[PDB]
Order: sequence, then structure tokens, then C-alpha cells
Amino acid sequence: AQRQFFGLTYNFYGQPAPLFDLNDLQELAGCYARPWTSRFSHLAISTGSLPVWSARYPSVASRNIIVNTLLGAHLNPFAGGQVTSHQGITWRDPVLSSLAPVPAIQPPPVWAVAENVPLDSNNYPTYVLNLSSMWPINQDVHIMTMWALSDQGPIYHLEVPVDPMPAATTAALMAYIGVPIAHLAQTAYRFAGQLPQSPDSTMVSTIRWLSAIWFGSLTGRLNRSRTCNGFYFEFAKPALNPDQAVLKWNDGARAAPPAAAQSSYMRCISPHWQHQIVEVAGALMSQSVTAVTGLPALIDEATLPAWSQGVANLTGNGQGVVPCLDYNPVPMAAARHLQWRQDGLITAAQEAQLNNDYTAYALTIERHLTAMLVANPIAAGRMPIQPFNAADFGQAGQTAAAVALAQAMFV
Amino acid sequence: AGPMTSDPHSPVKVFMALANLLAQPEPIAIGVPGMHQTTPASQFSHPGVW
Amino acid sequence: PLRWPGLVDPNYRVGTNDLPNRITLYNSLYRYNFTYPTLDGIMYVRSA
Repeated sequence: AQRQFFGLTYNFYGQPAPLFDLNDLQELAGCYARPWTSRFSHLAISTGSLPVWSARYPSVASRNIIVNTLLGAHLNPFAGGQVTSHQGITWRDPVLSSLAPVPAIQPPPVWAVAENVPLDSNNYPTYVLNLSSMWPINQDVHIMTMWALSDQGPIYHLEVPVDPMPAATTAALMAYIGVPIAHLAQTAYRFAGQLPQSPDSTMVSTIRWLSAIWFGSLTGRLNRSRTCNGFYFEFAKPALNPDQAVLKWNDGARAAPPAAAQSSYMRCISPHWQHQIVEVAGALMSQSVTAVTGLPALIDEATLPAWSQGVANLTGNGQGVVPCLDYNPVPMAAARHLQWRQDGLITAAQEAQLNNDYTAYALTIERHLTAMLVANPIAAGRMPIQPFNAADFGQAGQTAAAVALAQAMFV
Repeated sequence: AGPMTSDPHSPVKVFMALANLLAQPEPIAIGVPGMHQTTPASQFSHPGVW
Repeated sequence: PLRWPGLVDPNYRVGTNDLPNRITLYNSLYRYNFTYPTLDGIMYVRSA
């Protein structure tokens, strides 16, 4: 298994306290139930089936964001070795099974508020001694950290080995053909979440490949013309709703393995991710792999927010550092369409039309989000959506480098 | 009767058949994740599980 | 028209709604064709 993890709590965007009200906690972690594997309990195949368009939690990412903020107020044992209370609520037991209002006879100490708190598993010995039951904490803390480390989109990791796929993964994928991305992401989250597993497990390699294939198809390098061992992802028409992808297997030409093992970190540079299910699912799915296997290497600090500079066990600028790339969906879509034309899947006339459709679609997402922010100003004390500026929708980021990586990743 | 058939996997199947019978006296490591020396030999019916 | 955005609204986008506040009667949805193989339909069931 993996007997240790490191983490980092969220950042207050100038506000003095963590951003969530009692109702958020009461609804998102109430009923005295275990909160430790709930991230997919409020997701589905598509936005149309979800109440993400209005009222509280008016975004795809909204619920998971608040969850992360909520956890930041109660992860003190991995920072100071002691359970605490915040606004009258604390854990029921040293195992951190669930939350409850504080007892009246012997209340625990009140938590002193702080932000961007580094976390070590070793600070709380009982965790390791009860690893078999406290395992789910590992995954969620990792997820929270991977999101907390970045503004705009969360960070996740990619890698491709020099070897071909093992047979076991091939058979597993051959049973996941018609599945949409969201369902796939759930299984990955469900797998790593509920009991310890060793990194040398078939599922671990399986999900690792999925993240690779998803990105390769996202960049358009993997298509009906060119596929990874026969697999690739298919994206919905931009004319109706491009926020959907399904797995496919095909008799097209198979891409050759890279000359050397490739790996990097990724994130979305633009606010569109907050209301785009494929981004959320892809990030969560990829993060699940790193959760069970740990971080392969320190993340490059060069292009990260100020609070992310030089975080112990997480970020670095030395030799043993993996760079992190980022992209904007709109330029990415244009690149994907261009690759399709060069592969001959479409004509030039179609490519122009696809760009117009996707840009129109993205504009709606931006228009919705920007209107939603002023509806929920962060000064209100809870953050349903991460703050941003209008110019953030126009950043091209490192998109050119990103497609270059896929170029080298699937030769 | 091995070489008479046309199945490309026939050589491997022939090999594993003996391997099954010798699991106790001559145990070896089959370097294929998801398979064991006691897996029924007839099921080794694919490349990559060789 | 408010209850039929996906039928008369020129600016309707697939995958939207106002569920917590209002109910729309005409929408877009998915349908499936799952099969339910038995255990023996998954693997070689015999002695191993």
C-alpha cells in the first residue's frame, strides 16, 4: 500500500475565514454519515440532468469546491496532531468517521483559523495504526490538495511508459467501450477510495492509461485515423453540446510507443473548467492514480500562484522537478480540429464551422459563469465558484506546448 | 498432436499443459499479471499472455 | 413559453434547465441498452 501522504489546505481569497455556511456542511456532509467518498454522489452523465444552473451550487465544480473548503477547517490533526472544533462542530471519534456538534461536557479545543496549512500524515500516528479503515481519507486529502495548489483548473498528472499495454488492461478496457467519461471517472474514484491498494495493481495501470488516452484524444492526436492500441475517445458535436466524451475501440492504425517515457503535470488555465464536466471528470480520474501511488516528483513552481511557491513535499524548483503545462479549451479545440483536417477526417470548410460552433458554445459558458459570480460575491462568506477576472477567459496559456507533448507522447 | 492444429496459440497451450501438472514439484514464476501456473492451460488463448 | 424553452427558445442550449426553481416539460435525455450477463457469461466457469 502507501503509508504516508502530504497535503495543503485552501487559500482564503482575502477573506478572514473559510468560506462555507452551516447549510453547506449540513447538506453536503450531514446526517452523521461518512463524507469520505461522496464526491460522485452528486454528479451524473451530463449537465442537463443536474441542478447546476441556478440557486446554491450553480456550477458543475461548485459542490466539490465547497467540500474542499469545508475539509480545510477540520484537517487539523494532520497539521497539529489534535482534533479540534470549529463553530461548534467536530469529529465524533479519533478515527474521524463523521462530524457532529461538540459535546457539552468535555469540548475539544477550538481550532485557530489559518490558510494554506501544510499537512503530514506522520503528525497523527493513529492514522497509520488504523490505516485499513482510515484509508479513504488519503484519496480525498490528495484531491483537495491537487485543487488547492492552483487557481483556475485543478492540477493532475500524466505519464506514458515505453512498454505496450498489458493484456489485463486491454481486457478491462474492452468492457468499458460505450461508457461515457463521467461513469468511468466514478469507478476510478470508487476503486482507490474504499480500501488500500498497492500501486502494482491492474486497475492502477488501467486508469493510468485512460488518463493518457483521454488527453491524447483531447489534443486530437488520437482519432479514428490514429489510435492507442485501438482505443481513443470520441467527443460530442459542438453544435449541440461538446461537453461529453465516450470511449471507442477501432481498427485504425496504432500509434508507436514514445522513444522515452513521457510525463508531466497538467491543468486548465481558464475558468471554463468550473462548468465543464469533461474537465472535472478527467481531472478527478487522473488524480485518483496519483492518490494511490503518490506524487512521482515535485511540481514546478514556475507557473503557480504565490501561495504555491515552495510548498514542502509538493512543489520545487530543483533538478528533480516535473514541469506543469496548461491550456485553454478554445485554442485546444482549434488545434484538435486542425489535426482532424490534416488526418483527413474532415474538410477545411468543416474545420472553420467547428471553430465557430465551439467558440459560440464556450461564450455561453463564460457568460453564464461571469453572471453567476456577481450573483454570489465572495464577500458573502461562502464560495460556490472560484473567483476570476474577465481577461482570464482569453489566456492562451501553454497550449502550444501541450499539443507538442501529445505529439511526442503518441508517435 | 500439437503441430497438426492451426491455432497459433497451440505451442503455448502445449507448454502450459505440462506446467499445470508440475505446479507442485517444479513451481516457477509466470510473469503475467492475472495468470498463475495453475490457470487452466486451454485458456492461454491470446498473445501477451504468453 | 417558460415551461418549453427547448421547444420555442431560439437561444436554447442542449443540457440546460432551471430545475430547483421551475420545471420544463420538453428536454433532451439519454437512453441505454444495458445487457446483464450472468456470472458464467463473464468467465470460463468450469473447474480451474
